[PDB]
Amino acid sequence: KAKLFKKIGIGKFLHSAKKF
Repeated sequence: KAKLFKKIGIGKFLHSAKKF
């Protein structure tokens, strides 16, 4: 089940993940 292709600004977001 994977339906969420509606965002492209998660790039820099993935960087905040490396911070936590």
